[PDB]
Amino acid sequence: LIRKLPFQRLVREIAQDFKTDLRFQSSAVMALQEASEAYLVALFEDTNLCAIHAKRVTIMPKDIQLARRIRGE
Amino acid sequence: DNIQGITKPAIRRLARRGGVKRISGLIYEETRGVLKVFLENVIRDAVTYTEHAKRKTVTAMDVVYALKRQGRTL
Amino acid sequence: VLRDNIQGITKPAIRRLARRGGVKRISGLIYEETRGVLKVFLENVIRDAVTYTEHAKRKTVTAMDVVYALKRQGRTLYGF
Amino acid sequence: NIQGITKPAIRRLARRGGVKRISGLIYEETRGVLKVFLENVIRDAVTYTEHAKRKTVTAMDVVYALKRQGRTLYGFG
Amino acid sequence: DNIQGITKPAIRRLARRGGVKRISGLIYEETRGVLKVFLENVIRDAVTYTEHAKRKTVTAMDVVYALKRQGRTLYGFG
Amino acid sequence: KESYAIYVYKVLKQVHPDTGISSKAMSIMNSFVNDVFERIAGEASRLAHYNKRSTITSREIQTAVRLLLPGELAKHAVSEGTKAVTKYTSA
Amino acid sequence: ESYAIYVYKVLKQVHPDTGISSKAMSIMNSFVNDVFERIAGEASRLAHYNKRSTITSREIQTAVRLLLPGELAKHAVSEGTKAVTKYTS
Amino acid sequence: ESYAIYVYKVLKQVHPDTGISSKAMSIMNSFVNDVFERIAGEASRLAHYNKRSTITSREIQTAVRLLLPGELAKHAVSEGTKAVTKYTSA
Amino acid sequence: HRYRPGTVALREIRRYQKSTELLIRKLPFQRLVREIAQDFKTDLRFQSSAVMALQEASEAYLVALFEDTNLCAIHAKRVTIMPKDIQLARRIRGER
Amino acid sequence: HRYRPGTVALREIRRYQKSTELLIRKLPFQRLVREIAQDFKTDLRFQSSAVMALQEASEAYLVALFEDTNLCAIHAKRVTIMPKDIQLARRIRGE
Amino acid sequence: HRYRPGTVALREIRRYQKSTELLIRKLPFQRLVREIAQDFKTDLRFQSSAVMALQEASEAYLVALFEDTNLCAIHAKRVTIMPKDIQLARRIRGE
Amino acid sequence: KTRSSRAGLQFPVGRVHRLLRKGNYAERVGAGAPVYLAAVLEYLTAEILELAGNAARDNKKTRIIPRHLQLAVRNDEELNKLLGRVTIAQGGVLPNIQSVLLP
Amino acid sequence: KTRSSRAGLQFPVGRVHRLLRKGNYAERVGAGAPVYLAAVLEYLTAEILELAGNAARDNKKTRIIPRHLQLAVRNDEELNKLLGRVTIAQGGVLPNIQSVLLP
Amino acid sequence: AKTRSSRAGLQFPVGRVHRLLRKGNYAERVGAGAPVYLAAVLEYLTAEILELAGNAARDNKKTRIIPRHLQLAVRNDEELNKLLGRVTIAQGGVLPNIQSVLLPKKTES
DNA sequence: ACAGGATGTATATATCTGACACGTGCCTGGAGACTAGGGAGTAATCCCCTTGGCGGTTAAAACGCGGGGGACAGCGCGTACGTGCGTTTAAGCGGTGCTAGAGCTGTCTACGACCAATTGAGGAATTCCCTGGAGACTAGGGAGTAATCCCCTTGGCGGTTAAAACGCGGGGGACAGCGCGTACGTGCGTTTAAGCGGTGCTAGAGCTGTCTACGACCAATTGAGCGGCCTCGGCACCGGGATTCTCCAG
DNA sequence: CTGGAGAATCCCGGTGCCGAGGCCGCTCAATTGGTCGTAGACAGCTCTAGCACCGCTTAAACGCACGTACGCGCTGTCCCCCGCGTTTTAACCGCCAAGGGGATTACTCCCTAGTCTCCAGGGAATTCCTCAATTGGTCGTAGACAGCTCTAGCACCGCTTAAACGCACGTACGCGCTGTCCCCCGCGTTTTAACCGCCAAGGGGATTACTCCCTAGTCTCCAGGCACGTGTCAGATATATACATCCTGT
Repeated sequence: LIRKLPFQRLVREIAQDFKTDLRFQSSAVMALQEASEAYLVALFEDTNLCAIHAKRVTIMPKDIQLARRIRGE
Repeated sequence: DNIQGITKPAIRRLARRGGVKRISGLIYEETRGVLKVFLENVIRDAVTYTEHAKRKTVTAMDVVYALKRQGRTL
Repeated sequence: VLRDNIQGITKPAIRRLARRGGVKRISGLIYEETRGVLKVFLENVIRDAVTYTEHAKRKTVTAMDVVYALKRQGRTLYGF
Repeated sequence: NIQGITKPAIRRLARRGGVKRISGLIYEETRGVLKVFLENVIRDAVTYTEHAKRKTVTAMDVVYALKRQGRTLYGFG
Repeated sequence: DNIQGITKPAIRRLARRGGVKRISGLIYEETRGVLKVFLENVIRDAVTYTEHAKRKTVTAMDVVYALKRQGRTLYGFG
Repeated sequence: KESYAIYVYKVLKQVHPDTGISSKAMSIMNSFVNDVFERIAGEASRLAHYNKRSTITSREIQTAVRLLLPGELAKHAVSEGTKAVTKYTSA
Repeated sequence: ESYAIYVYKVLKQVHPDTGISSKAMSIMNSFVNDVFERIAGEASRLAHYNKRSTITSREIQTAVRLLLPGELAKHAVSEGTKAVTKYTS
Repeated sequence: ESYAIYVYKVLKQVHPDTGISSKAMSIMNSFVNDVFERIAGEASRLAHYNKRSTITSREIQTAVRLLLPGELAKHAVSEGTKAVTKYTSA
Repeated sequence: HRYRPGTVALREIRRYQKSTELLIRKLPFQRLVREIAQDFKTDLRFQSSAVMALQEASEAYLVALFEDTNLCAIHAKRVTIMPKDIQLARRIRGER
Repeated sequence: HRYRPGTVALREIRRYQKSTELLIRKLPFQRLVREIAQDFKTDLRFQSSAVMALQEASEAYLVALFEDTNLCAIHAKRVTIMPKDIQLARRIRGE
Repeated sequence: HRYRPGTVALREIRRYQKSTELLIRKLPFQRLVREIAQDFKTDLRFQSSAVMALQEASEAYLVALFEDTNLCAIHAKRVTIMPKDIQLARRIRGE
Repeated sequence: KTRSSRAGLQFPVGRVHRLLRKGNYAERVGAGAPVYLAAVLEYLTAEILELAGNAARDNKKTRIIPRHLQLAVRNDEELNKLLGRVTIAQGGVLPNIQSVLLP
Repeated sequence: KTRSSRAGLQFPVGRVHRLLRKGNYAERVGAGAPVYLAAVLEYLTAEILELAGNAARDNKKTRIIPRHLQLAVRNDEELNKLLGRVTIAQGGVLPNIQSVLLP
Repeated sequence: AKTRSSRAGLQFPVGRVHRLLRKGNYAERVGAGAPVYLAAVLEYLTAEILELAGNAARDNKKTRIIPRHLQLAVRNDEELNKLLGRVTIAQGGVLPNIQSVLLPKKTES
């Protein structure tokens, strides 16, 4: 659902903090992508609940960070 | 730089898949923040599994071991 | 034992719990809700503690059985 | 007669077979199964004795009957 | 590999001809293991006859001699 | 080359003169006849050897049939065998 | 006649200090005669299947591969071939 | 079976005048038992994942780098390395 | 005179946050846990330390729940806690 | 409209006991036979009638084993067959 | 003193599985053998070793049967062997 | 003239004698052995073909089919006793369902 | 002399070796494993006791009590991340109320 | 003269085996190698039996092989057990074995 | 519990195709006759084993009783298995094509059988000696079964004090309604980069073989840690006074 | 907004009690030393897979404009929560008794080990006899080895069609728990038959010898069986209609 190459580049740019000339299996990046999208969808569900609780349909960052706090992130 | 590779329509799709009706313009940056730390918390552990193998390639097994650890701490 | 000792978790005590929880005022429907969530919290821990007592084939639930029940529930209690 | 195969003997055979507990109907069932086994073996041992134009049944006729029945006995030639 | 080509439906058909009404889901692998053990016991014997014939082709008669040696005789194949 | 088919067919046209038989069923009957032949001849061989005598006679065949066949199927098989031998030798 | 003196000579090879009861020796006679009947009857059956008139060592070899379990077979065939190649030496 | 004497021996050097209550001592016993068993758990998981029969310092070091947060890890692996190299040099 | 409503609430919060005692009466809770357990094993027995451990875990759980529900109430721009806040906190915690 | 659980089972028991077809697909079974033979001899050939003879003996064996398994299931008061029933039946059959 | 039910049964199992002697009395069995033979041919004699070969084969068959019926009892989740266990064992053997 | 007609048999006494002598069953074969054996083979053939023709007629077929040979052998308990360890290619099974499984 | 004093540790290396043996964590335990693990346990013990003793002194008490352990663990953000799922018996709560409730 | 057994290196009698192959009417002809091969196989199987039976005797602290020890040998070696699956050793007993369901013991951990 | 509707199977008819049945020709096998040898049969005698009886003693079986444990029935709950539907996949059928291996024929040589003679091995019998196992007795250990004792917690009781329970008034909070401005969505056009395919290269992953070092196991000895007891200090509680915070009135 | 009053809290000092800390002795675990076997490390090889680069296409993203919807702020009203006072009830503490469990101990029975003695039986030796095994020669057939031809096996492709796979949902069956009653086990006592053991007699099997009949081998001739081709008939397949059974609703 995210584009494949931009996410792969982001995974390279994060990983190069922890090790250098690190290599990735083609399916390791895909496992990261699908775990990330599943995590974000579940977070947007908790956000939409927090928005609805404020009598409000538009989600706002205070809703994301409430959901994250209540989840204990 | 590259976190802007996670584009506004892609986040909008992820939110509409989550059932969100309307999204304020501040959410995209906030989403990029929470995604960025999530990847950091997973990839870092994956790289400690690879280093323990003395490997130079991160495998899908290392990713799923990292994910099952993060999910256990999550 | 009496049928309804959940009413022994009294409204003032729930109010004190809410004070340590940092709550300035509470609607009167909170007390029954809290007795609900307390009952459903307790009974699953009691079940796991009994499971450990029966695995050890013992007459008594010990504090270690409670601690293991909580630990497997994902909440760790230090001091017992 | 078949009552010569007493309850204690069948108990001992069941103990040798590893049976811990025995219902009281097992004894008649075992006497029936034994009698059917013996009939099936003795009929062949006597057929071998008749063919030999002989009238003592030998251990070798028993071994041949058992071999035919598909269960081979070692120790009697 | 090809043992998976003995599908769940075919084992259900075989069990139904056997008069079986309900079939636990663990039976299929148990059945495949039982069939693989049976076939290899017969084919080992059948190919022993082909090697004794110094043939390259397993014939139906080698199979029949293997089965009857296994104690179970098949009528219909000469 | 070697088949009993015409004799099984003669018996069929004797016991059920209107019925036919498929070639798969005929090959089953041929396998049956060869199996029973091999059983009887093998038992008569073993029985002749057991008595340390060189020859298979009608008596070995009779006793082999009495061992192999059950019950009244044996009683009829031996009555047909002995009837056939009597009609043969009296000829 | 019986195999008892040969069973005894192989016992003295395998366990020189051990003895054997006459009732165990008769079981060993029954065992040898049974295994002989099995092998020879399969060699004859197999010779007949191939329209051969002769029991050769090859028929015995395939008879023991049919009759003996695979690990017993593997050693039995090597003892057989070692004996034949010594005999024909 | 208690760590209490060791918790005292650490206390008397980190705060030489301070004491500790037995209700806090049993909390310290609980803490060190929990951290011991979770470090050993992750070392076991790492050994199994790498198909290794043996748990060594190389396993515990990475179990510490997994379980502990970054600067607690950085100090922990330093104390561990120093203690091991002292033990092997002695 | 009257203290203004909510000031004595803040005072009560301050004293129950600065103090570590158990807030539920012990004997009513012991009766509760014996009632709950008697449904699972008729003649069961407890160590007193087991009842104490259950109380400590229960109170810690309820306190942290009330914290998350106060967060939910504050998020809706109101100060009274209402059951829909407990229901939201627990649903977001996934602990239904 | 749905038939009750077991109504269609009894119907197809009656069907497959009335017929005489082979029930395993022929090409899957043939490929299995060749895969098993490959472990015994390389470049081996089969007569088609050797594959059919193997399939006939295999299916008659499996049907008979399922009958003994069903007797075992009935003995334990069950109606579902379970792997322990096949294992018992094959134990008592001495195999 | 009294041992509890099953303690002596297990001591008996260990006793009889350790030993090898024949467990039926000899004369009762010899009379049974003679009565069974009297229906096939009158005034048969028997070698004593023929009666022993019959006794050995009969006891080996009964023991091997009881092992299977014990397995069938255990499969029915009970420790008492029942006639229906003998009947199942014999049916699965195909006797 | 031929020995089968002398014995009154359809089955070939001469071929049975040949197969006995080329079979290594024994070093000699008596003259009554192939007659007795052919008469037993003929009896058992007629017994099976009779039961198979009954089964065929009950199924309204005019021809014996392996299904009918299986129905014949398995319904007669003495043929089933003789042929217990035998399977008939393209024969089925006897219809039977346990009363515990029936409704 | 004990392996602890060889390694320079107060915590018992020998006991940690036993407890690694008896936990079946793996079938073999290397000699350096209990020295590394005992040194990490001593480190984390000294760190938490430092924080708890400071909290006790700030309370003007000579003696550490569960309250001071809770205050130490929750005021250090990093021990707080290590001990996030942990409840401390009679530890109480870290004093906090937000300015939305205050007047 | 030298016996064919000693020419082949065998203890079992190659001449007797050859005679029995002819006398038993197994085929019209018996090639010269069939007796040697069959004698070698029978000797091997006999040595395997008597090795295992001698071990069973020694473990019982007995000096003499008896039918019990042959039964223990055959039934403990699964290859001999499946060769001798349809065979009974007269005056042999059974392997001591009891199903765990029959035993009273528990773990109670 | 009963009635009606739907689904599946069986029966009937027609047509087409494949298999069975019959006839003919040729080759092989069986039948008939004669000769020779041995195997089978019969008769007689002798020896051994089986059958029957008698007597006594001991062990096993039978017979009865009490209690415990297992088998059987009943009930409830949860998950797995069955039935239905849609979509996808592979089997089956038909046709082509090629090659390997099966099957047959002919020729030649070696192997096996048969015969005769000779020699050795094995079997049988007898005697003697030694060893192994069995039987009995004695002692110890281990398991099975039951009781004792000791300690911990529930239960009961009394009384006092604190907490909660209840009622009321006021004030603050919650909820609703309304208005307006901004921001999110939507539409369109243009641009850009993702996606896909292909090509080339290397370095990391995986695996296999070998050898040494490390760790486990076993045994012995010593020191440390735990358990129990004692003493002193620290903290908590109580009482009083002062200070600080909050509320109302000018 | 400011000042004063009242309530609450904090601080200081003294006293008491319990826990913390230290000391001593003993036991168990830690350490030390040796041995052994395997795991891991090291080395080398192979080859997949990851990384890099290029080009093209098109979908997606981006930018801007437009317009309305939603968020937020304001205002008003009503409801319900709080705080305080008084009353009521239960928590808490101390004390005492009994049961329940847990562990320990005792007692009895059975099994195993050691020792001693006796029996048998097995093994070894020797001698004699008979039959089988070996050796050598001859002769005939079977099998091997080669050549040749044809069939069947294997591969490929194209297609349709029905079967298989995936998923959804609901109910039934399996599994577990509980209670009760009957039957089997353990044991004691009494009775009966089995087993040891010997003696006697007769029958049946074995062995030997002789004779006759039966089967095998060989040769020749004739008929039957097998193979192939053709014609006919029954079975199979398809479609339609009726009947039976099961499922669902009242």
